[PDB]
Amino acid sequence: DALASVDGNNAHVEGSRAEDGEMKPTVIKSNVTQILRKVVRVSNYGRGRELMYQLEKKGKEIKRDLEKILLSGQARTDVLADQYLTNSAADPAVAGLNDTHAARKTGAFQFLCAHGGLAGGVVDKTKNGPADPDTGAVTVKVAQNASNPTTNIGFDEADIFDMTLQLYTAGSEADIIMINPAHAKIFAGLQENTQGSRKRIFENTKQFIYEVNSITDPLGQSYKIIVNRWMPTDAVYFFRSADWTQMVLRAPKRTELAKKWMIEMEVGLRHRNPYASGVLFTAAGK
Amino acid sequence: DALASVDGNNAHVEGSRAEDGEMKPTVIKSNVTQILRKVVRVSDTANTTANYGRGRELMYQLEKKGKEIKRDLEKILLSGQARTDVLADQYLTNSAADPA
Amino acid sequence: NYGRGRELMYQLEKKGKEIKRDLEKILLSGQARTDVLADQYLTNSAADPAVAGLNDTHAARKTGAFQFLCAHGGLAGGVVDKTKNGPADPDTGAVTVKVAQNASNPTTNIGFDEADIFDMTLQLYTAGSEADIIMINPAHAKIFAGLQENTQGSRKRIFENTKQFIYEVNSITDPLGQSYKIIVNRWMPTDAVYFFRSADWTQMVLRAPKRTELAKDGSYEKWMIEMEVGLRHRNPYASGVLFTAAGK
Amino acid sequence: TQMVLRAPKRTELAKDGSYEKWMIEMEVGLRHRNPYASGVLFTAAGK
Amino acid sequence: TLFVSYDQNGKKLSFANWISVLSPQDTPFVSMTGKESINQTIFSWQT
Amino acid sequence: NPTLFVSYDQNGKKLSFANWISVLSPQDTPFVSMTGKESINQTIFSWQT
Repeated sequence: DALASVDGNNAHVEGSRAEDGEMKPTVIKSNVTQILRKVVRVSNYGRGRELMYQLEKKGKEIKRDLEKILLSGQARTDVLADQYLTNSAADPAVAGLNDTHAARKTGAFQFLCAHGGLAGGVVDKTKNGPADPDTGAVTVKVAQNASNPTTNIGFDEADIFDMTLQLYTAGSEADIIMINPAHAKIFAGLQENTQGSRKRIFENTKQFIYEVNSITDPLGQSYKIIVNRWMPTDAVYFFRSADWTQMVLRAPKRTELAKKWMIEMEVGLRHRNPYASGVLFTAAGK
Repeated sequence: DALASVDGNNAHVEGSRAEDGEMKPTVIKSNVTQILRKVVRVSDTANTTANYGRGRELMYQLEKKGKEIKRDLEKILLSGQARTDVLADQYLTNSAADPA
Repeated sequence: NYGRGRELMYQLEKKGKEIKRDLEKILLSGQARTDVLADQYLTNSAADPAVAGLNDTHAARKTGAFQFLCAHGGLAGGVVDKTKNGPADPDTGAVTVKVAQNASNPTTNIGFDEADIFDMTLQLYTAGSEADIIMINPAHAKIFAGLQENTQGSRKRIFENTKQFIYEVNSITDPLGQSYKIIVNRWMPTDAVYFFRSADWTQMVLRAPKRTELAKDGSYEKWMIEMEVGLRHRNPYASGVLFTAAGK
Repeated sequence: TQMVLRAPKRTELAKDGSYEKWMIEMEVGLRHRNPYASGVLFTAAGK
Repeated sequence: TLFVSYDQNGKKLSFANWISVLSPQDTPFVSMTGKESINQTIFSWQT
Repeated sequence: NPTLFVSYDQNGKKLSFANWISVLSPQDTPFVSMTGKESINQTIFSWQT
């Protein structure tokens, strides 16, 4: 959860007389894993053996679907919320009929990054996150493009630097930023302006490089930019290698049902700490 | 967990396997592991004084209390006790039982 | 346990980290000084007046920070007033603490104006401190960066087919030839900047961080950490600070 | 079988104005396997 | 500050399968004679 | 139970905890930790401005 606060003054008068300490131990967080099937059903110029072709095609499709889901705004929903164990009950009305099957839904990226709500099963894209007690930091904020009168849907010039400030205050150390190609034009034009304080130059150069792949906030935190087409257009992410890990239970297996071909991949999402990674929604306030 | 219910007839059909049973986390809860206690508050004049049969009263009472706690433990395991602690285990999906 | 190792060494390291953070915040903050000893016969006659004879409470014990005036203008009771311009040093005439206004900028953009830094540097030069370091909190470095952005066109950056973009500034050179470096600290009042000096201005510890403990009452695992550090400045009129524009 | 937590040990706690205190703090617990495995027979004159 | 490091308890252990068995394993014929298997579904003998 | 393997009623599970604790907290102390010490005995020192 966090370290203890500062509390400011800690003067004393030569005596402890404590109250069993204010430890307030950590909170226990969990996540669920889902299933992906992508069934194959077979019922001839060059393809020949279409089985392996369709199998590899479906494998690539399931990989794309995983890349699309893990970066979505889903929220884990299941009969169990915080008493996952319930070894006593654990859905007693399950054996004998075996038809009480519920749908395992895992936690997504925007859900674990210190969210501040969720529209039923999706993270709300118009509400900033709370503050961590260790140090005041809001790692999830609603973007406010103060350059246009709420007409253009784009990052402000100083809206990512605010995220860098918040992360530095919380101590995330992230250095990567994924972005949908529908927003790279913003960072591209950021190297220029209209006021006349930023402009390119070409000293007899046969090149027109129009691209940005590195940022350094005034705090001295570098940030490498990478583009990914499988992200939602109305969002941007602040990733980090170690802070995110991909938990897997059942590896992709080519097999068949009980006595066709199919795939089944059990996977879940894990995040070291919510206030480490950062998310930023792009819209106009209303 | 459960082992079996009945044996009865074993005749079967190629499709008489619809469904039977349900699922809920195990009902085995926990054991609380009660604790014992024996203390003395002998003074210094007492430990320094002498007497017949024994030496330092402190060690005498300490050994008596050790034997007494051993007897108490031996008796407790045989009496009728039931655990009702407020630290209900309740693992398994709502595990760690720390809402109180 | 399953993720925890022990409940004593873990908590002990926890409390050590916490005490270090507390010290870091207390030194660079408005921890007004509150003492009860109004000693009058000092200067080689060390004694405690008749008062404070048998009583053993001794509540008030603080130090540092303005109340520890540190060449400030004035404080309002038990809180430091971040609106009082410092006095004039009779040596040459120089105020090391002042409050610029937010009129040159909008009435909601709390911050500096890019001219207060050079004013503070000139005040230090007239005072003869030779400070060359800055300890500033976030939300103000963006000023150090965009000083060359909020202009009419005079100043400008350049990008010669370079894919990198940068708004980082960790050094400036005063027109007087005084080079200053910027260092970011997070335990500040998020409303002021400190033109402190180098290690020459050092602290001193009476009781180093050390552990103690009582034995037992019926049962417990008590421990203690009772460091007794204290702060010290040098010629308060040497270094200076600059609060931000809030209004009154 | 038993469930001794750490051990039965004797030790002294903080003293007082010429007192001397000692404690034992023995913590154990039982463990039966297959509750339907041990026999019990009460004695009653009637019901 | 305030390092206690006494509450890790990161056990994260799994189940151990301590169930009980009630399997009688006399096996008189399999132990004394060996193995014998008929082929058809019906078998007869003469008396 | 070799007939059908069911999952919701799985008793005696293993939580599969993680043997690590993210204790991220802002604590750098860039300069103030590298100033020095002038250990003293009393608590009423001065510097003779």
